[PDB]
Amino acid sequence: GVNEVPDYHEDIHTYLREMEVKCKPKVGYMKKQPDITNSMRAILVDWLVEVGEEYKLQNETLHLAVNYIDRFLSSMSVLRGKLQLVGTAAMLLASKFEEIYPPEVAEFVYITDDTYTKKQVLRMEHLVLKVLAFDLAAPTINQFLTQYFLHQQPANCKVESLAMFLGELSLIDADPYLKYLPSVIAAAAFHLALYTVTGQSWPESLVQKTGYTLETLKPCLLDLHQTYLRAPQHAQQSIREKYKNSKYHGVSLLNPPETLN
Amino acid sequence: GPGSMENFQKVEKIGEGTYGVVYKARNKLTGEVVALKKIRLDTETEGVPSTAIREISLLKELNHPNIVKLLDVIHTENKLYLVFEFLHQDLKKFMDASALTGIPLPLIKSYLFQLLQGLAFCHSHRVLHRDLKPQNLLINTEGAIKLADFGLARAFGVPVRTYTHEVVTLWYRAPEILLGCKYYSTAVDIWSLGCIFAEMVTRRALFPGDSEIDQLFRIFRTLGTPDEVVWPGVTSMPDYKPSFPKWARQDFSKVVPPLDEDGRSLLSQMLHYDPNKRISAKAALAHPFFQDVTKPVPHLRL
Ligand SMILES: CC(=O)Nc1ccc(Br)cc1
Ligand SMILES: CC(=O)Nc1ccc(Br)cc1
Ligand SMILES: CC(=O)Nc1ccc(Br)cc1
Repeated sequence: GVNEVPDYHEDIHTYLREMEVKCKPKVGYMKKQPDITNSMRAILVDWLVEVGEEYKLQNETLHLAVNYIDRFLSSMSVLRGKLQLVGTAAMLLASKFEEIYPPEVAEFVYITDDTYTKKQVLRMEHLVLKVLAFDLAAPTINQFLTQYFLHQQPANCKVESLAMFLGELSLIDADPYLKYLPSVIAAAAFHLALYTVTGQSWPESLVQKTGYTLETLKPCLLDLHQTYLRAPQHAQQSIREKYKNSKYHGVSLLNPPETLN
Repeated sequence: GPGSMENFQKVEKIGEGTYGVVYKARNKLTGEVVALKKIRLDTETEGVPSTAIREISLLKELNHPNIVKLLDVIHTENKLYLVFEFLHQDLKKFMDASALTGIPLPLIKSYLFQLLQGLAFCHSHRVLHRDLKPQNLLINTEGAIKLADFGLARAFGVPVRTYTHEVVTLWYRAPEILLGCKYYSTAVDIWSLGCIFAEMVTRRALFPGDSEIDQLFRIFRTLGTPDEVVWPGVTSMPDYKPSFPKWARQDFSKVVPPLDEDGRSLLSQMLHYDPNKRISAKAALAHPFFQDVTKPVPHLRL
């Protein structure tokens, strides 16, 4: 059980719940962004999903990166021509923090198709560090999902992978997922995965851990359910493509439920 | 980032490292004595080093009397200065130069108890230290000891996933790492502390191996070669080999002879093979060995 830190999991959960609030982006930042839109971000995140796949980075890394991006765009106004540079620097920081073997700076320069220089990536990397004040150990959707998974009886890989996928889909669209905390989307994701695969619901035991019920998850779950329903039609497709892979049990090929009941 | 280098006066060099030099400095406005770690960015063709990113980010979050305080981070030209709470010595230098005839049981007990407090705070905030050793434990003039050097540190998730293998200075490295375990956890830090506990008693390293296999065997020769009974899984582990010599477990009272029954009990639980049975820092705080510690808790620092 030590891999599941029995002596510290509650402490850790409590602490992540407080830091998700601290590390939260501004809900309505994109309105105050003069030259960029929810759609441009979606394109950006979708691409980072691909970079993630191109260099076999952790899903955690993707999640951190997006947190860094949204927190940056929450206080820094950015021209469309520079949005990808922010994305690149973010992915570089998330890689250095989370990855055993981060890609070299020059690989980041390479995937931006030489839009930018090594110097630009490096200077941006610092700017982001400055804007975030090195505040990089951010709770992610994934950090909550993995703890919620410990409550499955029994464990189910299709459930795990499907919840991860739904979690990822949420990264794509700031409207409406910026309004929800990681811990809540994770919950929505877990319940929807669970229900799709097994027909079961959000367990009592996670009601005890989290304080959340289907009541409190309902808004988020309604959105996540729409997103899941429409995922084949969304302009951004890299997450669906990724989750056809056997590594994730091909869960993007499962059929969403027509109702949550 | 309230500070600038204009307000500091360098006093002397106190240390060196992979990414730079540490100085003892003085805040000319407040009087505060600090340790400045300079990280050079000019030389770096890979921008800010991953070591520094973790050290800074994880230390921001860890406010605890037994963890060395990061006061500030100054980002200048191609240079990064970490400003730290200053502590005059490390535990290794203390053991070497002043504990000639020994460290008094009161002080060992006090130090071990503070280390467990700080480590428990680390684990409680999902940080593994992953390089606990006496060189990385700082002592002040007031009796406080504090975990330091978070350059090898890592924010973990629950459950943990595969992290960097071959972490921890060898002498302090837990068996599960030496056996190429897929996963490791808070238990590796405990193992380190247990090595350290023994070392504070004897003032010599418990397992001074000169390779990963010599290290493994020195451990096996001391606690016996583990089998499925003492450690379920051990024989399935990636670098476990059936041909490993099978050493009898020597009586634990022979491992650290001067150690009392309470001491031996605690130590044995810190050095359990199976990381699942190894005591946590949190559980360890309530061990009888600490019944008679009264050294008052160090203050937080701001
Ligand atoms: C979509 C558009 O108008 N322009 C654009 C430019 C860069 C990114 Br990254 C995303 C979008
Ligand atoms: C060893 C010593 O003199 N003092 C000290 C204090 C803090 C750090 Br970080 C490194 C060294
Ligand atoms: C690995 C190495 O250097 N030496 C060694 C010695 C004995 C065994 Br059994 C396995 C390895």
